[PDB]
Amino acid sequence: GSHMEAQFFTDTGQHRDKNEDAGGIFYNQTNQQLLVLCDGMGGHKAGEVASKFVTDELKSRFEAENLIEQHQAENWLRNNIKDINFQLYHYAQENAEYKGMGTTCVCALVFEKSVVIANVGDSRAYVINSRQIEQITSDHSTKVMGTDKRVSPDLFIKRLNFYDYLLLNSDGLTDYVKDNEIKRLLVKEGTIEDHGDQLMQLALDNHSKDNVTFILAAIE
Ligand SMILES: [Mg+2]
Ligand SMILES: [Mg+2]
Ligand SMILES: [Mg+2]
Repeated sequence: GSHMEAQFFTDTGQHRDKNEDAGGIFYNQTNQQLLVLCDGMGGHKAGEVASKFVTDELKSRFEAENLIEQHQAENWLRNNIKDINFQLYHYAQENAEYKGMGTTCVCALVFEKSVVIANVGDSRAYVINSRQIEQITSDHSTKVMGTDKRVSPDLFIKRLNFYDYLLLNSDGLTDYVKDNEIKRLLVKEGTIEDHGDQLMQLALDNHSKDNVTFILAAIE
């Protein structure tokens, strides 16, 4: 039943026709929480097919699980990301309008005092408090799911103590909003919707040329 107060935000942006970002907040049979964010691309403008494909697979597989304790989480994420990459790759190869499509994926399994994060691509995971903002993941840039039948995701475990927020985001945010801008926005008093709306408007005010998507989660 480990979960944070969290919300998913996305915007096509003022310089894009479609939204090829995807993601969500999902719950398994014991109401554990999984945060998922995907930045799609490629194919004949089929980026949204890839990002939604991975998001839907993670949701379906997670909702089918009973209990994933912290010591099982790295292997669960790693093996399921590998399997989803395999499925997406061959799906793309079997459809001429999809061939070449792929997507980033950053996702987080939530536990009591920790989070387990898997990452493929240049979407990001951050933890933030009043004095620092730490990018947990490392941009693979760009390796994405679905363009090869093999993938090697990075796995991270981060203790949530003494941090205030967990942030997952596509590059539409951090390509145009600096880390310190994000941290100083979050140090203010306000709800998740307060910070989420302000952070989206800030990305738009910086004239992001990309889809902008993020999950903001409050750490107790
Ligand atoms: Mg994209
Ligand atoms: Mg990028
Ligand atoms: Mg992007």
